Amino acid sequence: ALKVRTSATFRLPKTLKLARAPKYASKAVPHYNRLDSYKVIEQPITSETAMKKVEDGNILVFQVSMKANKYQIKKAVKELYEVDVLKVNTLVRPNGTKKAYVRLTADYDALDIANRIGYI
Amino acid sequence: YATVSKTHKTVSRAYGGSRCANCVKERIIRAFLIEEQKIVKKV
Amino acid sequence: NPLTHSTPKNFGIGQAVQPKRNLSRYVKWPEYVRVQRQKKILSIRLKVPPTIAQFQYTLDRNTAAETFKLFNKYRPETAAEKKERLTKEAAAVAEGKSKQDASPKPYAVKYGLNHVVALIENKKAKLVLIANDVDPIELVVFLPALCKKMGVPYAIVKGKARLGTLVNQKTSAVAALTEVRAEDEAALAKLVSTIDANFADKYDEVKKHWGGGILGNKAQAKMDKR
Amino acid sequence: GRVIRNQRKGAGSIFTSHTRLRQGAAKLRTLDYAERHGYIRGIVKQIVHDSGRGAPLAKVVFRDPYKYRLREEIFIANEGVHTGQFIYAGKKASLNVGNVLPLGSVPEGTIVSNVEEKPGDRGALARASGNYVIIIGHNPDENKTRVRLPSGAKKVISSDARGVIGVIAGGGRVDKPLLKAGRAFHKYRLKRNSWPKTRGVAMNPVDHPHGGGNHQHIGKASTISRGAVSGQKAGLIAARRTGL
RNA sequence: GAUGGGGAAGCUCCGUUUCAAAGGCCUGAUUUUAUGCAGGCCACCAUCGAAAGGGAAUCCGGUUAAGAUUCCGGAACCUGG
RNA sequence: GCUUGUGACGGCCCGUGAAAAUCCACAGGAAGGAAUAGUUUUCAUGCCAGGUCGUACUGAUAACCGCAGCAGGUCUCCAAG
RNA sequence: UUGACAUUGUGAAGUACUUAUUCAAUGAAGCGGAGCUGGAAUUCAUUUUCCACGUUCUAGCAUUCAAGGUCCCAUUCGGGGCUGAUCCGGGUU
Ligand SMILES: [Cl-]
Ligand SMILES: [Mg+2]
Ligand SMILES: [Mg+2]
Ligand SMILES: [Mg+2]
Ligand SMILES: [Mg+2]
Ligand SMILES: [Mg+2]
Ligand SMILES: [Mg+2]
Ligand SMILES: [Mg+2]
Ligand SMILES: [Mg+2]
Ligand SMILES: [Mg+2]
Repeated sequence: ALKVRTSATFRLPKTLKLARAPKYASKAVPHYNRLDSYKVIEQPITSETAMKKVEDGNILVFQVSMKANKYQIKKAVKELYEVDVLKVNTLVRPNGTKKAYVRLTADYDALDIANRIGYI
Repeated sequence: YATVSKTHKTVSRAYGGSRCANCVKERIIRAFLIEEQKIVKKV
Repeated sequence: NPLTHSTPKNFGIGQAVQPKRNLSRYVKWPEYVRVQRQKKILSIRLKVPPTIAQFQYTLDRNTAAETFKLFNKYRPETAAEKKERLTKEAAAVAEGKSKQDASPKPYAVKYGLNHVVALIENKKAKLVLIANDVDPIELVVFLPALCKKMGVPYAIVKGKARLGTLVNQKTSAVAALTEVRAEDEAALAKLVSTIDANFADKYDEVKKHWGGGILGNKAQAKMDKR
Repeated sequence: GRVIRNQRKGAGSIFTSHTRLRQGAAKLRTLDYAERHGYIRGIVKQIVHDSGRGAPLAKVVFRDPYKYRLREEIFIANEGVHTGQFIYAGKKASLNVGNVLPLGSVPEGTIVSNVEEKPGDRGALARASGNYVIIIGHNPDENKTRVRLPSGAKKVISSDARGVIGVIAGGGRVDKPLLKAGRAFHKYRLKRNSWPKTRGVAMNPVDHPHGGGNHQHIGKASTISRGAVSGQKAGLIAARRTGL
């Protein structure tokens, strides 16, 4: 006989699909981490306005890579300086660089970390 | 409506938050009377 | 018993929703399927000239089965079997100083359109099998006339794929026998007489009859009631 | 000269129809098994106004024969059709206002509207407000029906073509004068950009064949042959006669 | 404004659901491993188009030479998990 | 009283005065569930996270366009006696 | 716009067909033929024919391969045929 077709519409049948098994690698050498901790954090900002936040607001001011987001900045600060971060605010400066306001938790002081780095 | 409880969005009756009481009353009366008439039409 | 009830559904017009029925007749098939079935229809709606219409007659099941039994006894040698012959021949003539005749003469079915046509023109074929399924029909359309003029009995057999199976190919489209062993000579003679009564002896009248002209099912019913 | 006004309308840039507020195309149901064998009942849910159309529209909901759902249709309402009324469409429907029947199932003299030219095109004839079609005769052989059209022409149509019993609602609309230019402006605001119209004799020769001259006049016969080309067909095209 | 198609010597033109075999989330089946394999569901069939249309959710006080409904203090709310 | 929001109404049209994303309810009853034990994250409380780009200032008889620090031109909100 | 030739075939007589071509619709759903049932009907031996063959006081409701009937599994919580819902041709109309 013939197959019973309750629908008058014919549709493309589902066929097996195989995954790729290349004979050679696409590049054969993976690229290293494009944004590691030393690239996310470029250098601290040491203007007079930024120094007041360090003393008063318990906030460290950094210049960061334009490609880094808030997740990467928080992770980099913890690994580079062994501190805890409460929150991160970022902005793009008129000269084309990114500035991050990093506020530490109450268990840490921004003043003693700042002079441990070397800037004041 | 996705933040409030279900009691705010319904009434304890059939077709609670969809039809008013009078329309539900007409539905029940119409449903019963028509089905009774169908029986006598069959015989 | 007292919990189950009979609730028949009314499937009339305006009643309950219709159930799922077999709609294979109304299926919208892909384009390649529809063009495949309509070409079959078009080839029989139109008149068919006798040169092409002669291929509608094919050998019956019983005679075809007997034919393939004889042809299966003369299969060409396989690649694996050819390996044994060459290594035996090499160990025979190269070292034994033979005359390259340490192997018996082969008996096999002749195939190949160019090869078989040449055999017919030289009056060497004892029986020729012709496939009716060759889509470029011009390749085989002249063979019945060539066999008729050269006096070579021929048969239009069903299945080009079947002929390929006896020559270890996917498709052959023609096959022929030239030399047969003595023990099977009588068997071939029985087939030749039966085959000749169907194709060679009816060639004169078949060439004067047109095929085709068959109407569709609905047209046939309309033509009957008129 | 340059391209005249009636030639520019075919490009369809600013002369397209204004269709934002339209309720949808007004068509009959698709001719299916129920229509050609028996009948199917529908319910009128609401009667609504349609922008750019004088006649009102009726929304009728039917049950899907092959699936559990509801199908909505847009019909042109006839006089006397009301909300909540049951509508019967099919071969075996009764002769009542609002019912859809093929022309071969009604007697001579029946008044019908939204008549199909061919079976299955879903209504072509007698659609404007106040218009109707009169059945004048039948030809049982070769399945033909003679009808009378609103323009007075006699046409022969297949008896399987469907029609709606009654007359299109909204009649008498054109009997009230517009009375001012503002009312005409709002009328064509919902239809298309064809108003106002500048007379050709008021233009320059570059603009219109009637333009130019020290007096405002046409200068040649305004009756134009059917064989004239685009740019010439201004005036009275292939007029059999003129005057009152 | 692509695709499927059809035009044009061609740069390209038409058309937007079109004469197309146009697609994936609820699971069941499996404790070789990851998802192959069973019913049914749904056919809607790219994408672009609003800093005044539609739209999940924050307020007050204070603070700078120049920022804040964004920072500080206090007090809330929404979404996802 | 002024500005503004809103409610119930009334006049007018051969003009009857957008769409979609998104959210909820109902109809339906497929499944899943209790006795030494289970389901409810549409009741309350408690836990975590929420990226990316814009954000200064003028908005005009000097920060816009008119060759300019030009009596010209350029959309809008707040409105005391 | 008008004529000729090509596309361009098939049957008959002094217009007919289908298959090319052309128009339209449906997420190609019920087409064609026959067989059932009854109705009209007059039979001049029996059906020589035709029509019909689940739905019309009412702004309700209509979905889980359908309940039932029957036949299998190897009984467990369930499953699979046929009928329900007439056959035949795959020409979607
Ligand atoms: Cl003009
Ligand atoms: Mg920011
Ligand atoms: Mg002038
Ligand atoms: Mg001119
Ligand atoms: Mg002229
Ligand atoms: Mg384009
Ligand atoms: Mg967009
Ligand atoms: Mg400021
Ligand atoms: Mg500002
Ligand atoms: Mg300037």
